[PDB]
Amino acid sequence: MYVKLISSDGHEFIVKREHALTSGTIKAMLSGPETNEVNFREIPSHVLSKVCMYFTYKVRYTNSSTEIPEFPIAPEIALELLMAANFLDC
Amino acid sequence: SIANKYDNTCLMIAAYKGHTDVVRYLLEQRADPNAKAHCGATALHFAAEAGHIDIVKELIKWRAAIVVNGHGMTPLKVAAESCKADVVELLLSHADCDRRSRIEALELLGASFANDRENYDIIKTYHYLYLAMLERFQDGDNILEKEVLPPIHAYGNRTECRNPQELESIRQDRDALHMEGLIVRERILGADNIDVSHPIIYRGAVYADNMEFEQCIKLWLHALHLRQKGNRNTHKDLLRFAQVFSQMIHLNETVKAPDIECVLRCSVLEIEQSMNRVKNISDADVHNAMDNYECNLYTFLYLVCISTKTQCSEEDQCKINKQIYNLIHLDPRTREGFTLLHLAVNSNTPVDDFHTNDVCSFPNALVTKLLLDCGAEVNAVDNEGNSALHIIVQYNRPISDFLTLHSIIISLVEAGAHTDMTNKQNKTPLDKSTTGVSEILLKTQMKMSLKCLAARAVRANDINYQDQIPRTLEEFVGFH
Amino acid sequence: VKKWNAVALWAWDIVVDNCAICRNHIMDLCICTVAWGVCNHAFHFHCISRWLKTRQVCPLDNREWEFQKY
Amino acid sequence: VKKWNAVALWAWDIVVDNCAICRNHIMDLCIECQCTVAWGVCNHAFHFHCISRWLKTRQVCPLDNREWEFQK
Amino acid sequence: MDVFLMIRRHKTTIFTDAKESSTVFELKRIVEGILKRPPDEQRLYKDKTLGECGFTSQTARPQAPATVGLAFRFEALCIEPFSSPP
Amino acid sequence: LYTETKIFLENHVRHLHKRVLESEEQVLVMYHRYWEEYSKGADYMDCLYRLMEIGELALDMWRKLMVEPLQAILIRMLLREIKNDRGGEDPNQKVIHGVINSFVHVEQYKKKFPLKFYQEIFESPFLTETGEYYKQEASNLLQESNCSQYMEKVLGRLKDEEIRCRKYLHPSSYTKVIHECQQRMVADHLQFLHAECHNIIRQEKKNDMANMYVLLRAVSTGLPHMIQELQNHIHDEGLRATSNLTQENMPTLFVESVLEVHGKFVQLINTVLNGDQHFMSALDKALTSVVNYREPKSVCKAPELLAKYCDNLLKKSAKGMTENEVEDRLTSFITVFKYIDDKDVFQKFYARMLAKRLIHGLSMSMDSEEAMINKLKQACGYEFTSKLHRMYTDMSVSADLNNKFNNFIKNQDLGISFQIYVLQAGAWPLTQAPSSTFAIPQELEKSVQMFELFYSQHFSGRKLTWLHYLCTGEVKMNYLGKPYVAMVTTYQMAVLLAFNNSETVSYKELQDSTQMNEKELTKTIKSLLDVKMINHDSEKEDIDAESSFSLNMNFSS
Amino acid sequence: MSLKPRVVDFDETWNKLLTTIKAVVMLEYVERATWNDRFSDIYALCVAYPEPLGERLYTETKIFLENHVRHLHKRVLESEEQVLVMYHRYWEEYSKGADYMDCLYRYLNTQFIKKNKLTEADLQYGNEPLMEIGELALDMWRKLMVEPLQAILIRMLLREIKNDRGGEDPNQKVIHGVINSFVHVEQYKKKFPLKFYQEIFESPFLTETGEYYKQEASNLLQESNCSQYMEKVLGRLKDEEIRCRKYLHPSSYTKVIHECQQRMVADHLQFLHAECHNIIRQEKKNDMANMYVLLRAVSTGLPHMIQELQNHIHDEGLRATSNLTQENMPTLFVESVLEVHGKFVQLINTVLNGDQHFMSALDKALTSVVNYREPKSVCKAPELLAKYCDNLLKKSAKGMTENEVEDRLTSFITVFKYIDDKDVFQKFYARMLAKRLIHGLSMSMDSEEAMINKLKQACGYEFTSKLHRMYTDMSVSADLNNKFNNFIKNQDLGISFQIYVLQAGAWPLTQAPSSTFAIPQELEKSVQMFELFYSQHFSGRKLTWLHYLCTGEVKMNYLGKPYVAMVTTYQMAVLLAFNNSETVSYKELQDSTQMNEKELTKTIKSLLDVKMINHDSEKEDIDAESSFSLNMNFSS
Amino acid sequence: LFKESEEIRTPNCNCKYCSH
Ligand SMILES: [Zn+2]
Ligand SMILES: [Zn+2]
Ligand SMILES: [Zn+2]
Ligand SMILES: [Zn+2]
Ligand SMILES: [Zn+2]
Ligand SMILES: [Zn+2]
Ligand SMILES: [Zn+2]
Repeated sequence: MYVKLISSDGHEFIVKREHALTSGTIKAMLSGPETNEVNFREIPSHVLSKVCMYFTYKVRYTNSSTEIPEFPIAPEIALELLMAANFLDC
Repeated sequence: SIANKYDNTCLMIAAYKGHTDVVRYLLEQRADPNAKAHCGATALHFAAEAGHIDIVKELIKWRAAIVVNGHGMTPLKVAAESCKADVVELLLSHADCDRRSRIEALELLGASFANDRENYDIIKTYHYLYLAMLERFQDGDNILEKEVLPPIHAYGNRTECRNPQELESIRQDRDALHMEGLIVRERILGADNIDVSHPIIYRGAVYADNMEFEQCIKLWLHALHLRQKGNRNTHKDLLRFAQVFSQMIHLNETVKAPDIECVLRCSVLEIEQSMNRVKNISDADVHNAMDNYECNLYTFLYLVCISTKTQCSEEDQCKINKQIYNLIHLDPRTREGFTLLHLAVNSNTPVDDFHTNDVCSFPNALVTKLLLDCGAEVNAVDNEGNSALHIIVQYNRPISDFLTLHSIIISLVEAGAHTDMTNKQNKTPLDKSTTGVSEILLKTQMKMSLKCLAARAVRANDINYQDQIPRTLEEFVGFH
Repeated sequence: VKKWNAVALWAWDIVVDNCAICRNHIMDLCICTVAWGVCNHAFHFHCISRWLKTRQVCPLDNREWEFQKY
Repeated sequence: VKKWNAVALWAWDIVVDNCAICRNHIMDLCIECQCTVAWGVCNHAFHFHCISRWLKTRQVCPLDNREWEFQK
Repeated sequence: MDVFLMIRRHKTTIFTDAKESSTVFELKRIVEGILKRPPDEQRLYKDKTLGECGFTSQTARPQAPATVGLAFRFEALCIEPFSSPP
Repeated sequence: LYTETKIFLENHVRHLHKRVLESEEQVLVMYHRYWEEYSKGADYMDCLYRLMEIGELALDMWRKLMVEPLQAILIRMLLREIKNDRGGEDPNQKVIHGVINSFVHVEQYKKKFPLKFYQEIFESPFLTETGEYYKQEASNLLQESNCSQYMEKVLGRLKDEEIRCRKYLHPSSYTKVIHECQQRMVADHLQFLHAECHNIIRQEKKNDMANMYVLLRAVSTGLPHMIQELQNHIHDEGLRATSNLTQENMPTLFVESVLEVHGKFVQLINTVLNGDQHFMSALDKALTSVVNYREPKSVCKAPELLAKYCDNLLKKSAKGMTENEVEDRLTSFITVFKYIDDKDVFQKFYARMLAKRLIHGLSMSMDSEEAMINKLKQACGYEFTSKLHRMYTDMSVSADLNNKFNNFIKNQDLGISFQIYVLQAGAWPLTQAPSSTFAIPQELEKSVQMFELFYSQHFSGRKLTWLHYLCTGEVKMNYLGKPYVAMVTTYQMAVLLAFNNSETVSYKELQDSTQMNEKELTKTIKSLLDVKMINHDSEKEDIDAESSFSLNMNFSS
Repeated sequence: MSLKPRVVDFDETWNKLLTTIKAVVMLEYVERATWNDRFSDIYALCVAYPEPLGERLYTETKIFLENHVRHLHKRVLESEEQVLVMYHRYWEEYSKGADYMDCLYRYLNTQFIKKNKLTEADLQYGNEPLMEIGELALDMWRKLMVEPLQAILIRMLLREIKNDRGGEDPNQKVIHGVINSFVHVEQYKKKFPLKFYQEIFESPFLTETGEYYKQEASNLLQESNCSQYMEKVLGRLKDEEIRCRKYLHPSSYTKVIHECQQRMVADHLQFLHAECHNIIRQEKKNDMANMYVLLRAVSTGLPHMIQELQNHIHDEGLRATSNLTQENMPTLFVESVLEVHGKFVQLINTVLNGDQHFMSALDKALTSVVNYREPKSVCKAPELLAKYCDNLLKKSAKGMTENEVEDRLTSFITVFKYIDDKDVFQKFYARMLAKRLIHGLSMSMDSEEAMINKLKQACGYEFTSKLHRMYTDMSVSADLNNKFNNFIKNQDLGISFQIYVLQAGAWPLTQAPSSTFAIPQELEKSVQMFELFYSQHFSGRKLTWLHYLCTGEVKMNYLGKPYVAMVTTYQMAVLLAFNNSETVSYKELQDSTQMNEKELTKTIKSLLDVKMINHDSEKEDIDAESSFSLNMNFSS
Repeated sequence: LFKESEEIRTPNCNCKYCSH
């Protein structure tokens, strides 16, 4: 009941299953032909830090009456602020 | 004799009023009364139309001539159409005349009074139709039979009468004398580029007063065609056409048959197309035509209003829905943006002539739903940068029609309305919405994604988008 | 001597007095034994016979008149 | 004047002649008045004054032999 | 009262959440459960209660978790920093 | 010679007694064998010897010198074998039955005490020990089992010991054995499932009632308990069926509510309960109470809605249901009509509602109305519907009388067709007798004259009544540009008389035409104003003789 | 990274994809690293920076799939007797191949295929269009494999099913799979998903269904007996309803069973109604269960069967009452008809499941029994129900306990509902209540109230308005009689009168004579005593005093031993004139009696019947002159 | 109560059938 994300920079973030099953393309790789193995070969590590954080955000603050806090985005974003979900279907 | 653009000379317009004193000077001044107009009329032809026996006295004194204009009508028949029996008496007393037009005029003269809007007379209907008919049978050697016309659903499968015995037997039924007269006018004036619409409107209006709505609709249906053969705008005829349904549908008399509505809308299909084609013909002159074009657009809604209320088997709507998509694919473009979906949701102020009632309501729920049921483009944008949801939130009286305001939003979030959209000056759906209770329902229907507003951070920084993004994603920068 | 039984028929005083058709004493006076039928209407027997020979129907509801018991 | 339908009731008068209370015609006035008429749920007809007099004397119907009542 | 916890040991990184009332011993147990190690080999080292260490729900967030730190043997910390942004 | 034969019989009996006492644990088989030998020899020799018979004395000797002395041993043998058979062990059935028949035969000749010796030697201790064994077994079962399995095992045993008794026991003692086992089994535990039944009936589990009822019927004292308990249960269900009904469609659902409950519950009694009558009676009591209580606040609303309910079929209704299906619901309606509390309450409702039927021709078919009349007669006697029948004949006759009037027309103008209805007040309840006097218009003034001659020649000693207010007729207003037809009352038509000649009319004139009091005519003109055919010249609501009214030339109807 | 690469030659990168997808769609073991690299490469292609490269991929994959399908078909065809077996395996592979292929690349499925499509609107209103990968890979398995082998496969499968009507079945799952594939081929469609499966499979199956059972039914009927055929049929329907559960889509059971019905029974129904007469007649049980279940499928079956059953009761109704015991006309009758209605109730619930129609047949059945019988003229039937209710309520020695009589009255209601004209019943019942209670009480007051309680609820609430107060009327009798005693305290042969206070028009005695016998002579103190008490307590109402036909006991004093014999008011008063004188002249009574001679001498003739006097004149008729003498020898 | 179209005649084009 755990999944692992590997990057091109060598780091390995691990979270629970559902946080990953949020996305679509991730379940696409996991459905392809014990601890499972996933490899993104073409992405840095910063964006994976952010994506894990968003997984936490969505799973926690869904459909709550209390006002949802803002997300402190960074200045240096450019491409991921688009491609993040255009490749990871998120 | 120097005339206007329509070739109406100075003395042409003198006889129009009927002051013989001026005309008496004019003809004695060696002026020709036989100058042809733009169609080809003459002072005698004007005298035939005017029917002033006083002016004709000077005309006969100065030997005016007979001229057939471009419409193809003889002045002798013009007096018959003008319902001037006295002038007919004088011209039948005229030294030079042709008997061919006399029979043709008298048959139309009989049909003139029967179909006359105001000076209708059934006595003159039989008296002059019988006299003309006896002129046909004045001689046993030559036997003139009034040619029959093909039976028409508008005409109720009636053929033109051929003998006095038929005319003698139908003196009892007033409508039969009415009904035969239209065939005479249709048979004779068909070749001429001369309308016969006015009698049919008179027949239908009386039938409208007589609850004979079945006949008036069919009679006007051919009258719709009569406008088409003459290449004359039917929009004015269509303007009154819609208003006819506006009363009795509210009165719930009968709503049985929507298949006729298919014929009505198929009829106005090419009319709007022609109206659009007319827009293609002229650019500056269609300024006032836009309103008539908008009126035709309005009729669409009112036709939909009728279409919404009437119900039948799905095949009829299938017939209906086919031409709708034609209108959809055809440009619904309107000035200052405001396509049909824009105009369907907002306050549809240009409504009147009994359409300012419950039949055509401003909030119209189902009509907006049915437009989406037709499948129009959800994400069309006005030149103001406004969206479909940019207007519904800008709605006064939220408590009034509370369910309708809720119901429309249900469908609009479906079929792809982009949840928060900003064009030109920043206009978030929260910003455009000014009523708190409405905004609450907007909050309920939000769905959280990542890029749908994450990209908005880049506008706060505004780095070079181009040559750094895939082809398709470039618009998400533009949208936000 | 041991016991008597005293029986009679008690009712209001003024509800019924005499024959409706002929206002006479109910017995041997008519303008006549008590007559009864299915409808159970009582009138003077001479009056009954005369009405029957004029009209066999009941004087009150025009039903058949058969001499039931009396 | 287009159309009119007549409805008619057929009955007799020899059956009833006087009020059982006032001993005078029910249609005519009661003996005190010669008035008003009342009706019970057993459809017995008497003068209202006659009914009031009988009731104040006795709360018994002349015919139904029960507590007299007013339908209306 | 609720603090999101970040485990940094060389390459690996582990995410989850826990309550302040929990003790270091319980977190030790969770680490042992997820990594299959004995408690003695485990040594928790920040850079009875998780709040007795100086943590609060205000600093640590689901979206902005307060930076925490841990290590493993008794070798000192060896944490590779993330890549530099372009 | 008989006495000497008895002596030698004593000799041989003594020999066989010695041989029996010689046998060690083999007494039963050898004694039985010698028993058949003895019996057959006795048969032979009594056929030879045909004061008392030699055979009976031989049987008595046989019984006295072996059966009596060895009675303790043989009784112990029998009880041991019986206990073994209760445990599944199989003894020699032949020997047991033969010895039983020996007991039957030895005292068979004596008319007195045919089995009394047979009963006393064996039957009483047998019954005692058997009762003790059932006591112990039933206690053991109840200690470690539930009710259903215990009852099933009781039935299985009952059959098994019945088989064993038929194997051995005399035909006379089956009833005694059954009685004693019944006393042992249930006499001590029939008061626990009476409380559990409330849950069982609540469970509505089909097998649960059936499994319980098979023996709850056998026991007598419990029978009243479930009857009340079942009656309470359905009464609880009946009131539950009352609550969910709505007021708007109350008349339609009221019929459905009882039918939906009655239909499903009756088949329950037939299947599980074998359709016993007592349960059906309890249903009627509760259902009558359901009918007795009225959900609408208005009293006697259930009879009140019933007339409107029947009127739906009676009144001409668009999309008429099949007359066959109509007969089905009408026959079903009779089932409900029994539950009514007071018929005469409904009779008053029915009569008043029936008035409108011939007023407006609501009935589509006259024969369908007749069917109920016959159906009601079969229920509650002739006098219940006496007026309901004379009234029907009254209207059918009017067809010929109109024709006789047509014949009178041949025997004979307003230019307007005039229609006549003749009724009877006793049949037709119209308590509204108009006291005021109405002046007849000019057109009917003709119609009066001819009728008297027509009426006189055909009818004698009669009278007819003229109620004009109830008369209704449609009138088309000619002077309107578009003709319009509206139904108006005759009293209005008398008032309508003065509008044709003069458009503006004062209130004083119309009283002269009506010849009836203005105060009631005030409501008439007020009723005319609300229809808005005429517009008042005075904005005041109140109408006096002074006030005039202006005819609306452009009124639309 | 993940940006636009300047150049990617698909002519170079396409070969790895063509190497791996062929492996994937054949279910061989694949490698994870290649699996992720393939996603990387597909995203790299889907956006080519100089020119996006969308449609070449589409064309190449279409051609590849088409070649694969045809290459499979060529090996499929050239194989005899195993064509469907191998069809099964190949289909079972290609199916999962399709889904894995779709799940591999989605980005093309959703960013360049979707954005240029055809809406269902133009589909309904209307160049081969663009469409999603998975359904293309599935649809291509239609135009190539199904059509060319359609005839062969239908023929083989029908041969298999036809042989399967025998007990054994060659195989269980293979034919199920090949049948179920037809439905699943058309997974994505707008409307009518089943149209293919209905168009290419149903019709031959249904048409073949009829003839096999037609022939079998003929063969059975030609050499079988009615009961034998009836038993035989029920098994086969169950057999086929079991069979259809295997090899068909579940949503077609109805038509199959329905066609079996209309070809097995409804066409032989002329034979079933032929024996419906006898099977009822011999009262056989078993055939009821079979005959009832079989007909209800076809509509017309029931009507004749009901009409036959009813006519059977009508005979048994009358014959159960052919003759009646004169001694027990009220007893014997109700006992017989009661049980016949009982027994036929159990039969309906036992076998025919208690159909509502049948219970209607019984009611019209008996209404010809009780409501009339041919002999004894007419109306004799409805009257005697009273006499049964009379003696059951008369004072009966060893009278039945209150519980069992109570239930007796509950059972009595059932016979009541059938009598038509209940009106005569009331009149006969009222007369009884008169003579029972006044002469002598018969049963406890509550029991007599119980019968009234049932009738009130029974029918016509308040046509029993008459007689209702009677029970109360006698109840209050002695009660106020005590109040009469109170006045008696303040102010004779020990005689007290009954209060006779009871409504006119009810309690019918009538019999009003003109003579009225004048008044009693011996005593008059009695009369005034009532009036004085009555007047103060009762005012405004009449006085009746029907002093005649009033029973009273007499204690005669001419013999040494007085005796108790019944005497009536007219008779006893005449006896009183006899106390003083043994020999009396006729005229003297007429002075006292003041009543008609016929009835006077009829009461005197009543005397002669008891022989209590001797007539001096010889002739039985007595005039005024005739005298008579006392009977000294008489004793009672 | 029921209105009618104006059908106003154009002064320049005096012919009835030819209207603008
Ligand atoms: Zn967005
Ligand atoms: Zn007399
Ligand atoms: Zn009389
Ligand atoms: Zn009568
Ligand atoms: Zn009175
Ligand atoms: Zn009075
Ligand atoms: Zn009363």
